[PDB]
Amino acid sequence: PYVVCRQCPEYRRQAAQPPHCPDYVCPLQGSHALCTCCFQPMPDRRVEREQDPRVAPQQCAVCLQPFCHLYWGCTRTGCYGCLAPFCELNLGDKCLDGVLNNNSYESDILKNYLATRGLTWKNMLTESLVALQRGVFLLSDYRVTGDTVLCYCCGLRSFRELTYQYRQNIPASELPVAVTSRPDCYWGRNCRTQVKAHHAMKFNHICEQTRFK
Ligand SMILES: Nc1ncnc2c1ncn2[C@@H]1O[C@H](COP(=O)(O)OP(=O)(O)O)[C@@H](O)[C@H]1O
Ligand SMILES: [Zn+2]
Ligand SMILES: [Zn+2]
Ligand SMILES: [Zn+2]
Ligand SMILES: [Zn+2]
Ligand SMILES: [Zn+2]
Repeated sequence: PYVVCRQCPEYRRQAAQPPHCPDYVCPLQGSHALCTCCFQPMPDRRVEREQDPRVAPQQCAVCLQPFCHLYWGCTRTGCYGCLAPFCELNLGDKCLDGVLNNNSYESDILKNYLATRGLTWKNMLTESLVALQRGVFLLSDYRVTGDTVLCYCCGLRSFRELTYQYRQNIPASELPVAVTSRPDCYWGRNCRTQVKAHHAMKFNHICEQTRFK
């Protein structure tokens, strides 16, 4: 397929098929990769980078998919900056929405807790990353650190896990009594019913599955 990117040479550009009417410059033997976020082509310099750290990262270190943001800046509605070190990743203004178990009731409790204390999702993440680095908090992508260069989706995934642990460590006395009065749901954090308003309000879902007595 013919591909013209931001950094392609003019002669390539003018040789593409015309429309229908009613510092880097790409080398010939080079290739392009499509940004996973904006779908636009960029020169694929990953191999080059493996032996030359001066080239900007072009992929998430977790999912290994290509993203163009660090390389030359990505632009798309919905893109907040799709590749960054975890500690600097833009998760978006609504990142607290359903951040706990995809559960709006539980998530709103955390939002209220943070707002009451003048804290941001940013403050929460910074605090969580400290716990992560000491091995107090844990991640499924267990080798991710605050310094890991990752994408929006992978960052969001780990942010949810860190945030759950953050919430877990809030003392009951620091939350409204209406929150702490609710009994634990038998099925815990993975409960399938908590996406339903009534069930979410009735039971606490910041807990683990009940197994034995
Ligand atoms: N319909 C339900 N759905 C989810 N969790 C429930 C339900 N009914 C009770 N639970 C919760 O399950 C947990 C264990 O309750 P249960 O098995 O009845 O033993 P116990 O008699 O010790 O409460 C309790 O926290 C309770 O709040
Ligand atoms: Zn190009
Ligand atoms: Zn990723
Ligand atoms: Zn992009
Ligand atoms: Zn993007
Ligand atoms: Zn439940």
